[PDB]
Amino acid sequence: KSPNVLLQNLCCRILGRSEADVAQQFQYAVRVIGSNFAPTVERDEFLVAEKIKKELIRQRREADAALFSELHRKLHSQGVLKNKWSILYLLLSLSEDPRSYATLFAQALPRDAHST
Amino acid sequence: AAAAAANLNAVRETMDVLLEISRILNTGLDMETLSICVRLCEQGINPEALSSVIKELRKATEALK
Amino acid sequence: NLNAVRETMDVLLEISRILNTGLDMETLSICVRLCEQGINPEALSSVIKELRKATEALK
Amino acid sequence: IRRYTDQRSLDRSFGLVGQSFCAALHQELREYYRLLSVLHSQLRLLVWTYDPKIRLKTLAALVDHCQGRKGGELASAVHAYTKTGDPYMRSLVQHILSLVSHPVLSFLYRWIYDGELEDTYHEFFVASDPTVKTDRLWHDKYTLRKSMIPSFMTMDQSRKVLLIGKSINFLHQVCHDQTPQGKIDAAYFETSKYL
Amino acid sequence: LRRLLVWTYDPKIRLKTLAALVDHCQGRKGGELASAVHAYTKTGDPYMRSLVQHILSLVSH
Amino acid sequence: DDDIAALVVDNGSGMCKAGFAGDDAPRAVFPSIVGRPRKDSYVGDEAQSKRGILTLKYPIEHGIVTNWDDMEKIWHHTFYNELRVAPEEHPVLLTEAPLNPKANREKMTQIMFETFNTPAMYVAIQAVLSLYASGRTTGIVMDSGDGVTHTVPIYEGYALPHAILRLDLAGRDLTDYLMKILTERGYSFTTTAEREIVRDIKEKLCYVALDFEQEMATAASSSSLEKSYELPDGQVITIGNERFRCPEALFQPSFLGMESCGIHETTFNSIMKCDVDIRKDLYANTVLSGGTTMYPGIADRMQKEITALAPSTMKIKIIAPPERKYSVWIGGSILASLSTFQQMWISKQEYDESGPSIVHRKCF
Amino acid sequence: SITQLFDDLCEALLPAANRKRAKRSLKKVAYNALFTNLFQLPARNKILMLSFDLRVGGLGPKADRLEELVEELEAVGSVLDLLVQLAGSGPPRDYFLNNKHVGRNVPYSGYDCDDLSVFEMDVQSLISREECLCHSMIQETLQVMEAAPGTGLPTVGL
Amino acid sequence: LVHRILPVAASYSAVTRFIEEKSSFEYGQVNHALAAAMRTLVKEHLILVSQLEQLHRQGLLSLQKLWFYIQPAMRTMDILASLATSVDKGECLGGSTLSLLHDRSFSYTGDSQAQELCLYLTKAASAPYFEVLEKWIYRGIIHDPYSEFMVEEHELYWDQRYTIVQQQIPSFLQKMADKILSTGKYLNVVRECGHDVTCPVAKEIIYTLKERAYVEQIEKAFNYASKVLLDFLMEEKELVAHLRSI
Amino acid sequence: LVHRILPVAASYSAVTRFIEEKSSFEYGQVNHALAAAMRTLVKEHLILVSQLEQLHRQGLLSLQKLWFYIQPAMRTMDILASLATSVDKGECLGGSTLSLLHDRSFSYTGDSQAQELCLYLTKAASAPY
Amino acid sequence: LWEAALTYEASKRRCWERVGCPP
Repeated sequence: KSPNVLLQNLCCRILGRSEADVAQQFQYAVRVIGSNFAPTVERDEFLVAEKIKKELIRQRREADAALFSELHRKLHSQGVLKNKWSILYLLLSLSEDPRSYATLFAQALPRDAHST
Repeated sequence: AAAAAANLNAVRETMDVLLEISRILNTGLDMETLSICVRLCEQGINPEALSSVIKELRKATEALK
Repeated sequence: NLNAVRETMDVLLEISRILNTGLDMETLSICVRLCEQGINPEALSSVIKELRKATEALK
Repeated sequence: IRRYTDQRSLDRSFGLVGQSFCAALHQELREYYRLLSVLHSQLRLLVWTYDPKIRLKTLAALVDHCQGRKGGELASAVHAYTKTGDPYMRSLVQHILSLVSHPVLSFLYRWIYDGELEDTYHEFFVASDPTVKTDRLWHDKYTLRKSMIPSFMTMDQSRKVLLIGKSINFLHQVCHDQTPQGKIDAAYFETSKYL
Repeated sequence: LRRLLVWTYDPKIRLKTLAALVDHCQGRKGGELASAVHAYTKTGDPYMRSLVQHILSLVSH
Repeated sequence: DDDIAALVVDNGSGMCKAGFAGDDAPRAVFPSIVGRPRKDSYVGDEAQSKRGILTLKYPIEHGIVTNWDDMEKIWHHTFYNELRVAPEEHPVLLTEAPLNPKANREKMTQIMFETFNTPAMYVAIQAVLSLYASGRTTGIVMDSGDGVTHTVPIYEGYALPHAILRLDLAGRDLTDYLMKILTERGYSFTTTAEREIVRDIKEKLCYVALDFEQEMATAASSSSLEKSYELPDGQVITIGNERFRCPEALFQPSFLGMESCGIHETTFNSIMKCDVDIRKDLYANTVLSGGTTMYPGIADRMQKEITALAPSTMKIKIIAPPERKYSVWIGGSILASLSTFQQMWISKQEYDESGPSIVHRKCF
Repeated sequence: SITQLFDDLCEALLPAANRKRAKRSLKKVAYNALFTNLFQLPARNKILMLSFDLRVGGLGPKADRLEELVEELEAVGSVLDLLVQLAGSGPPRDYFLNNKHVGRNVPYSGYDCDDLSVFEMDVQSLISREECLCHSMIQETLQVMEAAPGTGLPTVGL
Repeated sequence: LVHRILPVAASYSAVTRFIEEKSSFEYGQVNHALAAAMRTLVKEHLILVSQLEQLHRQGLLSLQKLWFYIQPAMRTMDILASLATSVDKGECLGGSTLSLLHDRSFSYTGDSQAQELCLYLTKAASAPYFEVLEKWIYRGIIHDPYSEFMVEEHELYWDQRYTIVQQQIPSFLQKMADKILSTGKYLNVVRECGHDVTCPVAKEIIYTLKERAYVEQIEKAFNYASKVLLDFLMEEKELVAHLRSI
Repeated sequence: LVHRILPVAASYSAVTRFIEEKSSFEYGQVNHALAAAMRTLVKEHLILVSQLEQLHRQGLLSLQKLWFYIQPAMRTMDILASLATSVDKGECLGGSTLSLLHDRSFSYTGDSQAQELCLYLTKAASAPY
Repeated sequence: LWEAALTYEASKRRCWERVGCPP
């Protein structure tokens, strides 16, 4: 598939409507995703790994934090996920709890100190 | 063929391991929506853009609920 | 209507110039004047690409 | 050609039309330097240089003949070379004629409607008359200078427009109407109804 | 880039402006500092003016 | 053509049109007349001048052949005099009316192959060829000639015979109602030339209506629909009230006195009895036809009645050209010129192995 | 007259060569290809799919300009379906590319030089265009210094 | 062999003395495109000499091979040095030149080699002339500053304002020379009365041999010009009532 | 040949001193932004010099190519140098300097190259005024 | 395409002679 109709499928998934009932949200999606396509910051899978760890310590789950580390082992045993950093950074950003500073935690380096 | 169905095995496994990772972090995406997002992530795409659009669209299906 | 469709044709020129459409300026004026009578544009996409092949066959 | 187009670019008595004549000639000589780059890299060849011997012939024609002319005497000396039947020369002139016509048609927009031109050298047919406070301005403040009439206007064309250019400005400055052939006929109708 | 002289033209205007307030201000404590950096918001250079109206918004917290 | 050159003959009701394939105009057009002694069997000027000892007969009447000898006479005199070419190097395309019986068609191919001896031939419906000139391969055609009239559906190279609607109303009924409304007003008719000049007056000067209510409502308050005609024969007739009601007879059929259906109910009944799945695909481009366009203004009515007929989930994409009168002709001319169209042509070999009757099967 | 607008369409595409028998044959190809396809809001979405293909290669506000005009055209839909059919017909400067040396608002962004590397290609495209112009000038003259008579000359046919 | 190759060098020398003498406006504004299409054949000649230069640099050209290569263009360039040295002798303008160039599309009927070159030369010299013919036929003015058209305008009306100059008529318009003047005069006189000057047919006219698009267009304008004038007379400022009052 | 090239260099050498000096507090509030909006036209001059020298490193540049390249600059930089020295020569700061430019904005309005520099510079320079 | 094909079926028997997720 071309990427644009894949963004179209995504906007048909979250919303219950089709793309004959809305064209502003999908145009907003093509506005933001386009010209900011394909990662330009640090993309090691270790950096995002230490932040889902940070989250499961804060939820007081030590069994799930070590269950994850074996789910993290299986991704490395197979090795079929092409961008291991991105889809986990995405799932980390959409996290919510089941139930002062924070910029001194790990942040992906921006890479404007290097011409890329 | 066969080894391309063994590749289908190594993708059907990973699609369940991420499904465990999705529920322990309790993201709102079910397996169908996550299926669009993993194909997007294969092509190379900024999660800092995508999470903003998902947090935008989820803010418009609870505003038009 | 021809005052409005003359301006709607000049604004339709810009979006085909930055999209670099193969159609030139004069054929856009013919095809909008044809489309306003009412013709399926999905049939127009098949005539033009083969009519342009057949004129080069003379050359 | 280099001598003529360089001296007349610092001449301030050559007008705002001659500073456009010159601009056309500068842009043509840059493409002659393009040739001299390509030829220099390859280093009698009579054949190569006969095709510029015709282009240079026509350029020397336009430059040497139009010496000592400015205004609509220069928009009617370069509009003396699309009256012809040599289709190689008519196209060569139609990158110089377009440039020289634009200040002239700029002045004819400030003298078909609101506006005025006053400078030391008028490149237009109006000769405005400074320091006229009397009512004798009906045609006696804006004289029709026949020598700066360009070649695409006849006697009826250059005299109708001063009948439209005088009037509207007159309305503003006497009647207290004040404001801060494709075109000529409509403006004729309009300013006559205003008057 | 002809010794990168095209690329050392956007600063040394920033650096110059941040080399004048770092010279003009001396022993300025309190409102006498917000009346000696507010003589640089009167600059007619719109590049400089919006940089020091940014510095002063940081300063007077 | 490319291999063996085709020829196209459209025998209309008001005129005969003949010509060569790949010719925009017809090579020769002459009036529809066939002589007999009351000189003999002429098509053209002499037969029209000598109607004092010649019998005026027309070959095609309604879409049916009134006299078979008459049809052979106009066909023979058309091929030998207003073409003058050997038939052995030129196959000919013949024309017919829609929904023509199979026995007529078998006899037509048989008479052209034996009493005239063609190498190969074709017999064509007129309305489908008219549609082929407008570029589409599907559409509903409202065909009203000078004596022949049908509303024919056709979709993708095939017409449903159950839904081809044959229509009484034509140019025949037009001149009948012309003379009827003129004697009803009070006007003498005594000869052929008065019929001809009244038909010419409807062709040139007559307004073709759009409603009966609307133009009569504007004319009853003040007659601004009057058009002056000052004749040189010595006659002064001028009435604007009669000329907008004269072509009104298709709007409501009882204006003529005719039992048969009106035009809007005919196109309704044809699209209703044509397929449901093809209906919107038919409406994706509807086509104009009919020799009744000699005063333009029936075209607006055709677009208007087809807007009202079909359901508007789309702006009407109807093709409305001024090629409407000769659409049959140019259709035959453009199709027969092509080399691939020789695969739809019938040869002598097929006539010999399967009889003539396969003309009812191969083409319809 | 729709039947003539197809005859005018084959006139623009027919250049100098006849041109009155070619016009009749191209009038046929216009109709003959109309029924080949028949035998064998998602209107503005067709633009956004090309607006995506703009934004990936840079040139962001240009694509934002393309969407302002389809916004006023939908405030005519049959025209755009022909415009999207081709996106290329090509070969077989600005101060507002980067505002870092002038402007009003400028928080100090240090250096990247990735902006400068897509500013060096803004330069390198000019050096590749004004060189290929001169490559079609030396081609035009080496095709006349070298050949044998009879390649494309009409006077050798006399 | 040198004297076999040399008559080519003489038959380019009297081809350039046409180009640099019929680029003069005084010598003709119809002879400009006549000598602008004697410029294209000079380009073909120069291409021939240039191909020979590559052959010569690598030692592959000599007098025998040169003589083979220049032989198709020996007769072809002799035709130009015939028209050039007769058009130059005596001032030839407008239609008289185009008559001298419709006499060399009939002086050859055997090979047809020089007839086609003259056909191109006279179809290229008809291009400035046919624009003035697009003026006088479809309007009631003539605009030609060099005034070498077949109809001369006079500054002094029904037979004096326009007169056919009979030394300026071309041979393929000789049968239609009167119709041209008539068609223009009919529109010019109704143009004096305000009214429309424009003929609806006003397309570009083209010369063809043994076909026509120039025997037809004057008649397609005659059958508008002499009709609009009559209808103007008959229903505006009546000729029907005026004859009866006489 | 090099005598012919010297004027664009002379018309650059007298603009940069202006841009340094007339951006002080001692020179108006139009002159500030006037010299600061002549930095956007020093962009072009720096880029051209850099892009030519880098081709010269690779043997891909000679003097004939330079002399062919630089013809539009020889006009535009001359106009900007004249503007700098014309503001310099009189003691004008302010509305007097905006009348001197208002004269220049008509002295080219038909050339449509030597207008555009002034037509951008005038609207840029009088932001504080 | 890949998650369309992902929903394929496989046998209940697991190999005692292949290791590495035998299907």
